[PDB]
Amino acid sequence: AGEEFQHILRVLNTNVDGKQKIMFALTSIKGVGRRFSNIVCKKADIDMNKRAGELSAEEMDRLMAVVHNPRQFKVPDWFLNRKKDYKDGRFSQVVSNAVDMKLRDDLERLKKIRNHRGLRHYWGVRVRGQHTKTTG
Amino acid sequence: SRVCRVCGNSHGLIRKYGLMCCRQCFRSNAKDIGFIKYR
Amino acid sequence: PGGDVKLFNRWTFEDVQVSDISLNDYLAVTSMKHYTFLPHSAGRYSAKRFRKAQCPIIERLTNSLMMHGRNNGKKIMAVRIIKHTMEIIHLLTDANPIQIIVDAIINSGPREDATRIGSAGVVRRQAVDISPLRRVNQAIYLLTTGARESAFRNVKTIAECLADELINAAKGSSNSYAIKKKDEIERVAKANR
Amino acid sequence: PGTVQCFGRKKTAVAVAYCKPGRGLIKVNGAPIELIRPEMLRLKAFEPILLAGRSRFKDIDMRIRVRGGGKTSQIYSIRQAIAKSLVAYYQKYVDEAAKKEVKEIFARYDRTLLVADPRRCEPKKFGGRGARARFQKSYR
Amino acid sequence: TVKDVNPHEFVKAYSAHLKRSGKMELPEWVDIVKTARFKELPPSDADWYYIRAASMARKIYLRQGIGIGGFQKIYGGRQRNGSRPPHFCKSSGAVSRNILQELQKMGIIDVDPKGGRLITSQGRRDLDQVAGTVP
Amino acid sequence: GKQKEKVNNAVLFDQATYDKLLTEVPKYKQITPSVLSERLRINGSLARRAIKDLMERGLIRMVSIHSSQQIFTRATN
Amino acid sequence: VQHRIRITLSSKSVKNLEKVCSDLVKGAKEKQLKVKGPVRMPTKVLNITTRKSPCGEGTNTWDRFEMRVHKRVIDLVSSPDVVKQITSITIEPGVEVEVTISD
Amino acid sequence: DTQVKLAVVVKVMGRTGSRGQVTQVRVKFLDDQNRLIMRNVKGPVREGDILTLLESEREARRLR
RNA sequence: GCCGUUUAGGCCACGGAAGUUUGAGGCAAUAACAGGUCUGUCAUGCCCUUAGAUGUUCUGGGCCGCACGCGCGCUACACUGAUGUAUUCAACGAGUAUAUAGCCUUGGCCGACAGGCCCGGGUAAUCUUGGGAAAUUUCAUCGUGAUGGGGAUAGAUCAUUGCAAUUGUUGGUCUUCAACGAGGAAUGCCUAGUAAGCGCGAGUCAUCAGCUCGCGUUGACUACGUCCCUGCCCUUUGUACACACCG
Ligand SMILES: [Mg+2]
Ligand SMILES: [Mg+2]
Ligand SMILES: [Mg+2]
Ligand SMILES: [Mg+2]
Ligand SMILES: [Mg+2]
Ligand SMILES: [Mg+2]
Ligand SMILES: [Mg+2]
Ligand SMILES: [Mg+2]
Ligand SMILES: [Mg+2]
Ligand SMILES: [Mg+2]
Ligand SMILES: [Mg+2]
Ligand SMILES: [Mg+2]
Ligand SMILES: [Mg+2]
Ligand SMILES: [Zn+2]
Repeated sequence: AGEEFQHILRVLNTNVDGKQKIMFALTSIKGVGRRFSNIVCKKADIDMNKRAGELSAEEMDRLMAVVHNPRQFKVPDWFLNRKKDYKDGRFSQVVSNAVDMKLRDDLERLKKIRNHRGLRHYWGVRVRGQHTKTTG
Repeated sequence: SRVCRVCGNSHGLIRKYGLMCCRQCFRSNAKDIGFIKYR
Repeated sequence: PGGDVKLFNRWTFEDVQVSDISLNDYLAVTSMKHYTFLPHSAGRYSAKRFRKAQCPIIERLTNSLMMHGRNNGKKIMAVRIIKHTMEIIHLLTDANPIQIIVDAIINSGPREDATRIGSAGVVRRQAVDISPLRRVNQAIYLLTTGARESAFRNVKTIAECLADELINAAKGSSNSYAIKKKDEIERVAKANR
Repeated sequence: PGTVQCFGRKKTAVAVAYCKPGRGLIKVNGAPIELIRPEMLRLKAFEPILLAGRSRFKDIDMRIRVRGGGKTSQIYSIRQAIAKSLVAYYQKYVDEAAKKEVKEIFARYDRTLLVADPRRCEPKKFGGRGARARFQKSYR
Repeated sequence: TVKDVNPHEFVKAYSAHLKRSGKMELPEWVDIVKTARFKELPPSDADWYYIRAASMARKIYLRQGIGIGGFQKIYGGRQRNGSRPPHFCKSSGAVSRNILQELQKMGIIDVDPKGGRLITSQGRRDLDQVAGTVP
Repeated sequence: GKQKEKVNNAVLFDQATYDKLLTEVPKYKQITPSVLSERLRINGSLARRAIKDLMERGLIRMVSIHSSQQIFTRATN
Repeated sequence: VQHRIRITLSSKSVKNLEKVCSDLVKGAKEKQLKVKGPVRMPTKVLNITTRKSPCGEGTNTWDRFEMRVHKRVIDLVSSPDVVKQITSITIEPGVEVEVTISD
Repeated sequence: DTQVKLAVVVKVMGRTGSRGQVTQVRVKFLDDQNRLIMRNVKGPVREGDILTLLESEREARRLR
């Protein structure tokens, strides 16, 4: 019985639905998919047959550590999503609101570049070589 | 850089079994080679 | 009729009585020829007219469960639904589940319909009788569709949607898809007499 | 000398039921018949046995090797292999008129425990991607 | 023995056996891997690694001469490609190769001449002994 | 039936389905199934699919397992 | 003295090939040789489907060409000259003989 | 108040209707095995089948 | 056996593997169409041009461009399900000296996947491959929620093909999580191993298959009829039509 049960968790400014199951509540963060949500739970060593509003405050602390600090919990280089960045060169796993930035930051580069893929975004038409007669 | 051994056409070519015939010159020579249209 | 052979090896075919002698000829249940271990037989039914009247009825029910594309031909899945369904029927009624289905076939088959016939040179829909074999075919059709529609986007299982359907239909309550579809057909046909 | 090798067929599933004069064994590629793996279509494999009896098999053993077909076709195959193999053994080793009883048990239940289905996969023809189905037609 | 017992319920028994049959080594990549290109999530079960072993310790028992390029097929499956039609997909060989490595070190299977992986003389014993220990 | 949304509301693990209600919900037709209970009670599944085991270890009913997660229930006796 | 000499026969013709095949068998049976044949091999069927039109117009219609190929094998326990002493009869038009010395 | 009366198809006459969807039959009332009247059946129907009839007065005409 | 000029033939029934010509295909008349094809053919009349070329050859770009309308399709809108285990059943075809292993590629090892390095087998009922196919079948997890349905879009990186990947060739990994709640008026294909579901092989092919041609796997509902709509054949009839009622 979850006598203190929480209905929302607010993790990383994302209003995590606590009545979901952990691995499927953490995915609500912009940058955490189902795969990466799973592995975070493993390395933090938290039982999965749990609803996140039943989960304890200390356990959320460990989850947030390994997501802000994945490279120190032996998370292999290939789960991360900013692999071989262009600004610093580091291997980072971007999270909720930093995703919204770096996307434009990539866009901002190519727009200043005069890149085809930049001016393609600038015009709004499809970017990846898909045909554009009668689709979209 | 693969054409029909009969006419030198670049399209509709049949490399299967190493005929290197176009789909039309083959049809013109099909029975002679020995491809019987049993069905 | 003689023979102690039972469906899935649990349910007796003797002590099932089909009341309405009208379609007693096409409920392939009562005679000992129709008893079968499984509602799955690869019999060459449909080969001739009226031959599918000889198909054991629990198979005819089963055949109709496989519809809407993503179920076509998946007969092991369909039969497995039937087993769970009759588990539930005897679970809820503690009577012969064979009796329930054949009573659910008999109560939910329209006896009349409207067809566009033309007398004197002008056509319109007019009221007509229904042959027993299309009546059985129709009784099966209504039940399976009603169970199908309810199970869709429902946590409830199809095996148990089917089971509620048959129990309500065999009772005759105005609670089944089959029952309400039956009576609207009769009421239309009655009006256009 | 009791030894019979009688087969049964469905679409492509071919089953060959070699027999010896044993006690009760029935094994499909070495595995017990009680274990074949449609567990809904298990009565179909068991169907000859509950028709005649375990008693009828009290002096024979069965090794029913299968190849080809699918899952369902094989169960309809082993059915004939078991059913046919019995009467061929009875025809050759027990009595000719003690198998007339056996046959009419099998035949009054289902006619396809002795004689196969000739039905096969009708060839595909062009102008469509099926035996009968044709590509969808458009006028405007 | 092996064939008189359910190929499912038995492997539960043999999956509980490679737990408590002493122990072995275990990768420091075990808990992340999806075991195939086409999988969506890694195996749900924590003690899946021994179940994959137990399931694949019967393969060599009931066959002979299986390499890694064939063991990939045995556990592969359908692959849904989203928009484009689905196909068959061959699973991963790192998982399959290593299961062999462990049971090699443990005397259930060995490398096989004429190519492949072949069962041991005494490994056949336990796969038949634990087989006897099933209902 | 917010019956996986309800799995931690303290009423449940206090008593809600420890005979607080599920005496009755089989007794509608006396052994009504694990899934009829799953919807004849407006609450659905997986608070139930955990307790389908829970009442079984408590020795109040006997149960089944199979393909579609069909599961059954019985009242008494 | 007594070797393993295999004669391999291929052709496009059922009737024509069994003319040669049986003659070789009856050729050496008249010498009471150890003649182990004929082992009859799965018929190969080369195939081409081509569109009937030269312009891709009209109801698209396909013709399935094909070729049957038949594969026959004879074993002779004999010598490299006894094999050639026999296999000198008139080989009928087109039939392929490729006798080699087996293991 | 009509009482559902049973009859038996003694014989089959034709296939009437615009699309032919109506087999016309002659029926035999079981209460009185003397009343041979025409009725119009939908669905496959042979002699020896038994038709449920709500009304009976509704009688089909020749080639109806 | 009943029906019938009791002829030709029809319906049925025991038997039988089989009783729609047993099933499905191949071939297929006369007369035509100003049907398509001069861009398959050093098949081809006439005309145009023929060295500053409408000839050939090379570099690069385009055929793929996007307000929009249309056609064949793929994937779905979920629990008769998704995922993750375990379990395991086909058939048709295919392997050009392919160069110093090389097209199909087994087995060993490295590698999370991708992909490598190694020893090799096969010009093939011999090796690949008896092609260990998928749906399916089990056992759990999910629980009516645009949800874990669905996978468009896009960001970062890695590997393979090739002389070259940019207007992402493609295959991976993480992340992003759109429309879509069964689709209005209309309209297609289909009658038993058929429709529908599932996957496989071959053509193209250095790489690319949402295509086409074949293959097998599970496997029905319905009908055994009619001329109502759309058309076809024969006869009778009317015509002021003959490029023929689109007259
Ligand atoms: Mg449901
Ligand atoms: Mg699909
Ligand atoms: Mg014909
Ligand atoms: Mg031309
Ligand atoms: Mg184009
Ligand atoms: Mg087309
Ligand atoms: Mg998914
Ligand atoms: Mg699955
Ligand atoms: Mg391809
Ligand atoms: Mg017709
Ligand atoms: Mg006039
Ligand atoms: Mg004129
Ligand atoms: Mg006009
Ligand atoms: Zn040519």
